[PDB]
Amino acid sequence: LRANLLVLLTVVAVVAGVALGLGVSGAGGALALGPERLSAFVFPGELLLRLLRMIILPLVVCSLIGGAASLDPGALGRLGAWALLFFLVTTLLASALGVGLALALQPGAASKEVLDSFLDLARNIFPSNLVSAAFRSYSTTYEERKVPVGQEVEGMNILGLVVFAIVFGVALRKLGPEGELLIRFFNSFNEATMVLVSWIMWYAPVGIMFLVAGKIVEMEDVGLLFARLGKYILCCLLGHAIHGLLVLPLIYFLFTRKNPYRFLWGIVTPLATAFGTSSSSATLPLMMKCVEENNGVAKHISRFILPIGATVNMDGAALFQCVAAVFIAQLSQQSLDFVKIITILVTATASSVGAAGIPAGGVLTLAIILEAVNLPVDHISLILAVDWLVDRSCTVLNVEGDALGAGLLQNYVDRT
Amino acid sequence: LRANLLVLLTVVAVVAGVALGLGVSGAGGALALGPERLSAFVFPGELLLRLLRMIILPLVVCSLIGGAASLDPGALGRLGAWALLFFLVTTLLASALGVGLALALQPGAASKEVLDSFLDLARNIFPSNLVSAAFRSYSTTYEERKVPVGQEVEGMNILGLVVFAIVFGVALRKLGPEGELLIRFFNSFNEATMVLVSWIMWYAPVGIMFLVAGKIVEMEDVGLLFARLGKYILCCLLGHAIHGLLVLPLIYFLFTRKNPYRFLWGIVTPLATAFGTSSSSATLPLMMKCVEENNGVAKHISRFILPIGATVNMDGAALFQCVAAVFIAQLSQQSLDFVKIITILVTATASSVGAAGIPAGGVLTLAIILEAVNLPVDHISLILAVDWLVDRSCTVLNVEGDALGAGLLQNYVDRT
Amino acid sequence: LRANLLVLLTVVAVVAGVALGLGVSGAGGALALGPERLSAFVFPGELLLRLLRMIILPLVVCSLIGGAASLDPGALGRLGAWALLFFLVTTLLASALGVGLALALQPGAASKEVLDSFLDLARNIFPSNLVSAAFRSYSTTYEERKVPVGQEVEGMNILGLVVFAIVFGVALRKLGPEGELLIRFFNSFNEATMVLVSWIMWYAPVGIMFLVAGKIVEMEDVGLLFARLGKYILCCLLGHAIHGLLVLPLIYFLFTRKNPYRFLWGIVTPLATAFGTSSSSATLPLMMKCVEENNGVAKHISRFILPIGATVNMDGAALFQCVAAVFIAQLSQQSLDFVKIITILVTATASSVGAAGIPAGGVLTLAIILEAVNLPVDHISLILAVDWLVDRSCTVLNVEGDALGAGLLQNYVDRT
Amino acid sequence: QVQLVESGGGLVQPGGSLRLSCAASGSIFRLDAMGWYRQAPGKQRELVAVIRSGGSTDYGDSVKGRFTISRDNAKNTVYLQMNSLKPEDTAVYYCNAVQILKTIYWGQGTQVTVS
Amino acid sequence: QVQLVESGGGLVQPGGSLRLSCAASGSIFRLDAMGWYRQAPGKQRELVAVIRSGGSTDYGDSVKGRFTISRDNAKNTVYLQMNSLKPEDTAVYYCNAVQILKTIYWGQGTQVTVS
Amino acid sequence: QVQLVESGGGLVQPGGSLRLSCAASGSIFRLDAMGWYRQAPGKQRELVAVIRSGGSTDYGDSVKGRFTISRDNAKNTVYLQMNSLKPEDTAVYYCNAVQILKTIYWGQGTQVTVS
Ligand SMILES: CC(C)CCC[C@@H](C)[C@H]1CC[C@H]2[C@@H]3CC=C4C[C@@H](OC(=O)CCC(=O)O)CC[C@]4(C)[C@H]3CC[C@]12C
Ligand SMILES: CC(C)CCC[C@@H](C)[C@H]1CC[C@H]2[C@@H]3CC=C4C[C@@H](OC(=O)CCC(=O)O)CC[C@]4(C)[C@H]3CC[C@]12C
Ligand SMILES: CC(C)CCC[C@@H](C)[C@H]1CC[C@H]2[C@@H]3CC=C4C[C@@H](OC(=O)CCC(=O)O)CC[C@]4(C)[C@H]3CC[C@]12C
Ligand code: NA
Ligand code: NA
Ligand code: NA
Ligand code: NA
Ligand code: NA
Ligand code: NA
Ligand code: NA
Ligand code: NA
Ligand code: NA
Repeated sequence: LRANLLVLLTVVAVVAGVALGLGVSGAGGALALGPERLSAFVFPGELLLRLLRMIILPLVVCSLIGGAASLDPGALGRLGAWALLFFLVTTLLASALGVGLALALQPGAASKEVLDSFLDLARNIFPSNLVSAAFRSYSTTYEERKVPVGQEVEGMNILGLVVFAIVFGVALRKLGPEGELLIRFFNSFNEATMVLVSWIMWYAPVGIMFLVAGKIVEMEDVGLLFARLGKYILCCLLGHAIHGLLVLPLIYFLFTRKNPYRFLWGIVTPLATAFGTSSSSATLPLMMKCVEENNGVAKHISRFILPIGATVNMDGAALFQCVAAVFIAQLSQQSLDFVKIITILVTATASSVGAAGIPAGGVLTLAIILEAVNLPVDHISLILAVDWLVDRSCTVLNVEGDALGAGLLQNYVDRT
Repeated sequence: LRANLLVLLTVVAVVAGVALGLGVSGAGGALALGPERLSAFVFPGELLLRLLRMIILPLVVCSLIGGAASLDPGALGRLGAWALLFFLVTTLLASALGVGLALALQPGAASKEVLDSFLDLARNIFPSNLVSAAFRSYSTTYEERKVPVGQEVEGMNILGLVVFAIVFGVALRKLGPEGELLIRFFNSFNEATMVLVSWIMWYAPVGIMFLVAGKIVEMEDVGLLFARLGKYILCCLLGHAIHGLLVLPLIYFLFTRKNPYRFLWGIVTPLATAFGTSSSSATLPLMMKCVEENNGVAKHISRFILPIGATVNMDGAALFQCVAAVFIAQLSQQSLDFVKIITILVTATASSVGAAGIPAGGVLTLAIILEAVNLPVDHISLILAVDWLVDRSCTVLNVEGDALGAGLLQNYVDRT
Repeated sequence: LRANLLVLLTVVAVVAGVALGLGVSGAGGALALGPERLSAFVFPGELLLRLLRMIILPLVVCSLIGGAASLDPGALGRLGAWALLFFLVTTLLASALGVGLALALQPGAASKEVLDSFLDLARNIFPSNLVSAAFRSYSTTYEERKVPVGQEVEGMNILGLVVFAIVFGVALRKLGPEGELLIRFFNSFNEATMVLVSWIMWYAPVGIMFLVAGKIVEMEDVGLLFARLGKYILCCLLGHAIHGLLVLPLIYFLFTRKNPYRFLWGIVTPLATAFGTSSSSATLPLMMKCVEENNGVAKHISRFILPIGATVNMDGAALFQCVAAVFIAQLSQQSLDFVKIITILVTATASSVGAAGIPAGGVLTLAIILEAVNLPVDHISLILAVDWLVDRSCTVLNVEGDALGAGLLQNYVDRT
Repeated sequence: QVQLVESGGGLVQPGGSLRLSCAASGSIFRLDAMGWYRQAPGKQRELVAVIRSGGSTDYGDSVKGRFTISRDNAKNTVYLQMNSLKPEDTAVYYCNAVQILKTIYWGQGTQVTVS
Repeated sequence: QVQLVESGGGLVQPGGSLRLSCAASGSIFRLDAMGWYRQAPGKQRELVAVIRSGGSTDYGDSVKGRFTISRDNAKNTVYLQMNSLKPEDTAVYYCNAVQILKTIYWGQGTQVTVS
Repeated sequence: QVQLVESGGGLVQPGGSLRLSCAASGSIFRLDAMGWYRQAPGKQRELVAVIRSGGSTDYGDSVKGRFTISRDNAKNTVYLQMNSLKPEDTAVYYCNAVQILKTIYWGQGTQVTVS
């Protein structure tokens, strides 16, 4: 129990918050408390949200600069270059599938013109001021002389920061040995930020408990939440079932003309380990062993690709994060236009690359995604109440894609 | 003369500013000049204040990161850890005594609810955006629908920057040899900032003279200023006497059960040197010699603790700074609530550690404190008129505690 | 052709933009398009403007810190110090001549009080917050009780950032070996920014074509624009002729008391090469050879001064940039007061030092100047229409001043 | 964090042999590739050799056949064995160690002169 | 600024001896302590030895009795004398120089292998 | 980027001789000057020697006639030949390479002790 203690504490905090909210609503309520006591009652959760929002800027910028600078063509070769594109394409497909399923099934269900929305998206992709982008983004309103007038409004331009960090990292990659000092600087800043993040995660259970208690106090019919939350789970699992049994096998067959289910039968046992442990790092050795022995993939392919995919290629996490973003948007009565969906997909692909191969590795990336589209982050406490279940299917889908990519590259090598 | 040229020029500047303001007011005045000449008349002082406010941010952030990263447990051992706790506790007690004396005795005397004030304090302690914190702070107002609504208003969040710099420095300390690049980066940025600070101090006499002239012109009863200044000096000296003759001796007796005044009689000559020179660095050699020979403190304690305390333990400076903050608040008719008092104590406890063992070493830290609580900084030129006195009483209190700490540790060594 | 591919592409883009604008104006104009279609039509140029404004900040700050830190007294000696003073003075004189001629001839022609304007300039030279200066600057308006009230308004404080970068670089120069890490950090950040700048320049023709098309669509009389463009060329060429045939020979004669036109006859072939190639770097070898052989300048002077002046001393670029700034101000019906003229001169003197010895090296520095004085940058597409001519006349003036500088210093060596 | 230590450079005669060594010390989560690039005076940097986890290797076109990259799996060190050296091989050689999509470490560079 | 120069280290047989040296050059206002930490593969860094102004010293529990830290007060250099070395002493050793509440300097680290 | 490698220095008897070398490796657009500064314990930085493009040289007043700076134009290296060394010549010596109004490179410093 010492391992995964934080996951247990998050679930216990959710239960305690539910009990606290029900007790406060029963013996009194929000009306009896009044705004004075209500605002102070939810304050620890607000402090948690402020800390999460604070660490977003350095984390995103430094990690993306390092990730872009490290894409050395020689270190990848043709095999790694093709593997990285396969990873990107399948993550994009998983994100699109999650968004589409959550829009079609509506788990959470109970303005600006189109051209102006696209133009605002383009202006935010290329911000005109790096310092302003850390706390503002461009938005267009209309004045009736309806002519559009735009200006910078409050809210961190996460998408612009992501684009700048990637482009700056590509510049550092071009400089190579000349950019070594900046590469070390941003890497060490990222490590210090990660220390801060680990400190924040220890405070997280208290903030989560009070966030849950506040939401339960505000809610009228709590029993309705569990009707939507359960539906949310379905949208996740179904997605994992479609990506893992239809989409990825179809890609493997289309590039290989071989049975993908024989490959999956060769990797069943690492998949069982991935479900049981909810960790990609724990199932990587078994995965390499089974892919080499049962599926006949050369060691120079498996021992290179699978360790990278274990960290980098996370289709399950991306599908879960997109489903969660759409589910929270539906819970909050917010409307998702094409600009917000595009932002969700892009930030989800980057965050799925950045998500960790550990239990509940995708939650902080989900917080980043929600912040990127101005969605309520306090709803995250709802999705981590069932993360012990969704995350294991996520891990299965995360390791299966690595295995199938290795098999595809092995087939290409065998044909050449 | 050349040794204390800057202090002498500061006093000459305040005298010349008084003369210039009296000449301008008596022959004509503000009305004769009008706003078109009053605005340009006081401009050099505004420029000085502008330079100080600009230099505040890098200085605070870099110095606090470096100070926190350097708290290596092995470099301190048990003795240095206990000495540092003693230093912090006594500096807090000095700050609290100064605030309390300046509140009871009011030398300067001629909205938001309590819960919202505390919540705003907690929000500013943990800012949501590091970049925004460099120029903005969270404040709560009320809309009558009294629903509290908060947002970011102008004014640098100094407290949040202090807290972030300390936490980041602790993270760098935890990284150790891995945080070496960042430690060097922030140390060298601090050195460059200190070069700029020295240049600004060289400009300071002109700005101080024009600030004094403007304040004299704007005021009618100049003798009242001298009365309030005398009361402020009395508050500072009384606080120093109480801390040095009652509080610190009581702590020494409580931890040692020996006579603290015999120990103080063992260090009379270094105390006289501290008063005469107004410098803790010039007092340190004779202080170590007297503490070893007259008071029987082992060299491995004195030669370690006293040099550290000569720089980091400044109770007199902290008491003076808190008294000055309350005095300026009373001169400006501002109200000091508990949030402002907490901010004063915290910033003073950090700035006393950050103050220098030189004459007039705590003036820039006082400017930082006033900026932290949104108090007028142009009033500093008034207290600078008497620093040559008050600072000399600070040094005696700055070097006394270091001695009583050493004798407080030696006793433990004698008992173990 | 491949060597000057970018210049050819910019001119081709200007021609294509003229064609697009004329075709759209003939086929209904902006009225047929409507505001939405017009905005979508002009958007690609706005993207280029946003990219330029985004790279402005790191480029200016890092380049100026590095340039200031490198002014080692021993690396320069008396000769280099006098040469740098001569370079600065002649660049200031060229900028003043350009501003004066553009004000007198009015090529582009078809509220705040003076004291408050100067005070705002002084407040922006010394910003009170470094982070705020990245996107805001101080401005004074008046309220009728008219008392001036000031605050920070939108618009990056380029002058304040320039001054801070210079003073920080000078502090690093004083630190010497101790500022090595910061010097390397800012140098490498400048290199990465320059990579981004080259990528933006590769995108630039597409944005320029649409900027030109959007300008042509709005205007009714296109023939008047060509007459204004012709007057701008005449102003630039007249400034170059006056500076290179009257001012510089007068300075040389005053310090030397011999014929400056004999010295210029000694360098006719390098001047012809500078005109033909439009490049100072391609002129430097022949310039050194001709100066040493024909004009009798010692190699220890030529081989030191001329390479430095080939990069840092650009009188023609400064004169052209000031003429262009005043021309664009007159085209936009903006008023240039003394504060804006001072800002133009200072930014131009810095930027001609920062300009490159390549064809069209001064365009980006011109964009920086226009942003510094809040002038429309999109008018640069007009200047780019004729740069292939004007820039060549700039190069002759860029390499002449170096030569007459060296021949000046040699005279002193002959006298001593 | 990784620290790269380079050894084995200097001056050699045409047809001679050199053995460069790049040793990575410290902590890296996942080392994917380790290798050498080189930059001749006035030219862009070019790949010399890579060895990746799993054993795959790659070489620059000019140095194929003569240069051999090998790994000491015990202490996370790479060796570049350069045989039949030619004047065109005079350059600054940088070793690098990569964790793909995480970070890259570059060496300070060793001068190799063949004359 | 302070520059730390490390010397010593390398491969030693069990029961052998080593003498690490960490020299601080440059200007520091008040050097409070100087010492060595070590990090073994897969473990966190642990205190090896420290000597402070005034002469007090501290040692890690594992290395007490065998390791001895001493100071050449003339040049602000410290020496770590390591005797009766065991195979568990194989680690990267970092020297550090500390001015308390001002700044800390870490060395690059020297490998020590006992086998 | 330029990397400066220093060689020479150490302990020398009074009246002895030393030959410091600072070599610049890498790419600089225009090297304008190269030289040595020194800092003695407790004193400020002082110029020792500088050689500039075109051949001009300058020396510190205390070292004129004894120290000689020279350039190997082949490999962009400078040599400081110190003769008749005296105990006042004990300091940390930093080489630097300057492109005027672009950037400056400082060396790490080499200790020179004359006793
Ligand atoms: C919300 C969605 C629609 C945003 C999608 C935008 C990104 C997919 C684009 C925007 C800007 C693009 C970048 C613009 C410039 C470059 C530089 C380019 O580098 C080179 O051409 C040379 C590379 C080298 O030599 O290192 C590589 C692609 C890259 C990083 C691009 C990658 C893709 C980016 C990030
Ligand atoms: C009203 C007053 C109390 C306001 C001032 C608040 C500060 C005194 C608090 C706020 C946040 C605190 C920090 C929150 C987190 C940490 C991390 C914590 O680090 C560890 O637990 C591990 C240390 C390491 O391994 O290096 C050390 C205390 C510290 C710096 C705390 C120090 C005290 C801080 C700065
Ligand atoms: C817009 C027009 C009207 C005025 C432009 C203002 C600048 C030309 C001024 C404003 C502040 C000045 C700086 C203020 C302080 C210093 C530090 C000063 O350094 C020293 O005194 C010591 C130098 C060293 O030891 O390295 C050198 C001049 C300098 C850079 C000044 C250079 C000129 C600056 C940039
Ligand atoms: Na994927
Ligand atoms: Na990931
Ligand atoms: Na995976
Ligand atoms: Na104290
Ligand atoms: Na003290
Ligand atoms: Na202090
Ligand atoms: Na000039
Ligand atoms: Na020139
Ligand atoms: Na230039």
